[PDB]
Amino acid sequence: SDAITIRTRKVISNPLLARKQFVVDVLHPNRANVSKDELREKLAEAYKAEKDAVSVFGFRTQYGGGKSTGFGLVYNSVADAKKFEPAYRLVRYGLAEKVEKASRQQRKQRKNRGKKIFGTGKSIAKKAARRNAD
Amino acid sequence: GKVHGSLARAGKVKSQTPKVEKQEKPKQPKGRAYKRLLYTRRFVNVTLTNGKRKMNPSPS
Amino acid sequence: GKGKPRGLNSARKLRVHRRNNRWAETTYKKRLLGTAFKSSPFGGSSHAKGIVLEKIGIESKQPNSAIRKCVRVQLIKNGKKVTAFVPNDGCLNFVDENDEVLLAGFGRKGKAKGDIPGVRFKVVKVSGVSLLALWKEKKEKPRS
Amino acid sequence: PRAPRTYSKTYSTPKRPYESARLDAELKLAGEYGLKNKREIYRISFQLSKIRRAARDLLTRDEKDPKRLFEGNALIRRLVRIGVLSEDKKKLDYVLALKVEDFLERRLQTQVYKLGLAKSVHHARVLISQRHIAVGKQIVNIPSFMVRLESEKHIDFARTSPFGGARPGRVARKRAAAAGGE
RNA sequence: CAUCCAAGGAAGGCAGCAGGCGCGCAAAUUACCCAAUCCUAAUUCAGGGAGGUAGUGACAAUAAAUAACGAUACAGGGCCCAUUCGGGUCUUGUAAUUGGAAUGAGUACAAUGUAAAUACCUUAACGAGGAACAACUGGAGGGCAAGUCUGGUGCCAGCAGCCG
Ligand SMILES: [Mg+2]
Ligand SMILES: [Mg+2]
Ligand SMILES: [Mg+2]
Ligand SMILES: [Mg+2]
Ligand SMILES: [Mg+2]
Ligand SMILES: [Mg+2]
Ligand SMILES: [Mg+2]
Ligand SMILES: [Mg+2]
Ligand SMILES: [Mg+2]
Repeated sequence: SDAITIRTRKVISNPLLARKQFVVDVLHPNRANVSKDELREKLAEAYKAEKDAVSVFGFRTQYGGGKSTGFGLVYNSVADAKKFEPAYRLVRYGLAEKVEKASRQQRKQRKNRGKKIFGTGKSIAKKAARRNAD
Repeated sequence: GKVHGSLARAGKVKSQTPKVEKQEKPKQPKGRAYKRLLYTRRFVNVTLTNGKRKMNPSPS
Repeated sequence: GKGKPRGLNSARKLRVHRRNNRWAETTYKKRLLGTAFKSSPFGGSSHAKGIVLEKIGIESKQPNSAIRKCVRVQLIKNGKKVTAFVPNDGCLNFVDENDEVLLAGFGRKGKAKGDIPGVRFKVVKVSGVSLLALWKEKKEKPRS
Repeated sequence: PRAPRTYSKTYSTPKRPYESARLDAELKLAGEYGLKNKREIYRISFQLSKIRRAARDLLTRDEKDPKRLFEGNALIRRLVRIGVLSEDKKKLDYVLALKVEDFLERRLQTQVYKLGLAKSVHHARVLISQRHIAVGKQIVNIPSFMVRLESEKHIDFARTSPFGGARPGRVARKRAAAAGGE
């Protein structure tokens, strides 16, 4: 009596982005939310596409449980999904990796420190070294 | 004598009143229950129809 | 018919007549002259802190025989000195000499209330803590 | 700097706050319909006052005037859709004749009481507040859910609730577990 | 009005976001990030304390928990009449009696949410008996709803917006 059933309302094709947009209306009694990955797979064999060219987000299990609503897109190919989707969705789905970024404060500090020096820091390092030498 | 102490001393009656402790009570229901209690006590359990309602009638 | 003109082109004298008559009120005159900022102990201020100079009690009027426990406070914002009232029963001892006290209005539009002569300000807080919390022993004076 | 969204007051305390007859009437209406505070009666009176202000403003306008026709029948249809105004008197002059008790009657509280699935008005209040009644497979934990005429037929206990058919709940499940263990 | 100073010199502009001193009755965290709105640039990609997200926040504003229902003992009204009765025949309250339910406020597997996280919506597993999971703030002479009850002080202490 689980029977998670899925529906795609307001579906619009879109070769502008080589996608198909829709709102995901998932009816699921006696159950919590649908754990996006599982619903991505459900849409994957629903629309005859791989589990990689399918994305869902913006979900909201309505008040009182049961129904839930989100937004979903199905891309014509996995490559188009790779080259059109935001980075954070490509990180959620495991098809990309979180970029090794220093924190914003450190980046700004380093930017100002680079501001202090005109041109490359090659000459100034040796100049300062031989300066404190004497 | 005429006056039992220094007359103009501040906090006199407060100082010498007998400290009587609060009497412990059952919980008084609050919210909708309190309004229901008041409605029952006044308009379906009319106690003293004579004269006025006389809520809080002194015992004499 | 009446004292005021009634013609369709008499807006000017009607307006200036009202404008000259408005000074007869007290609220309008105070608001426009701005006497509150210049003369009152507080300039349009509901509350003000001050320093207790000494600790006085003031006798009441004829029909009421008692001594209301006051306190002379020099205001910190400008330096004026005003008497103020310590409201409740055992609160005189709570406020000690030379501690910061937050005086408030006395509720009668800057005029003496009841039988207390020459006072126009309550006492709400002392040394950062409120008098009502001290009087019911909810908080205690920090004694700094 | 973002465009604000407008909060607005929804009640108005009476100017004479201490009227014996009015206080007794307010307590009557609070006890009859299990209202938590007397702010509920103020809110219904404020809604009724807005409705009456609109009705009187439209009445002042001349008969057969586009404003009168359009917004008068709009208000009429809205009120009959709520259900407070009976279909017999869709005239915009009986709108001025509505009483606060009329809007009080259409609350989901009193409707659950009328349907009988709650045997007491306070029982209706608690049953609504415990997420049991669902107006069309959608629970409403709010007593002041103004039930409209088109949807009153769809009040019943929700499926997730034990009354609509589900697991019983904390106390019953614990008692059953204790009985099974011992 | 200030800062470093090797006393020769050098460098200043928060009524930007933070934060500090002061002032005053009076007003927030040196937080996260370009996800969203957009903007700049050679221009998708870089950048943006613009901005958004959170932190504090009883400025204001909305909805709304703090119990609900029985079965018993003390009672009251419509009563079959009125042999005193009185069954309570018909109901409505009061009792530290007494039972079974329902539920959140909290915790918390998860998943949703989000740039990432909180938080909300959903939901496992716990989570109500004095349901101590305990609602306060003012007032009870009049204005103005509610005491000419008990004790204390006796024109003191104090109350009182006004009359008192
Ligand atoms: Mg600043
Ligand atoms: Mg800003
Ligand atoms: Mg402030
Ligand atoms: Mg907080
Ligand atoms: Mg509580
Ligand atoms: Mg009290
Ligand atoms: Mg008092
Ligand atoms: Mg008293
Ligand atoms: Mg009265």
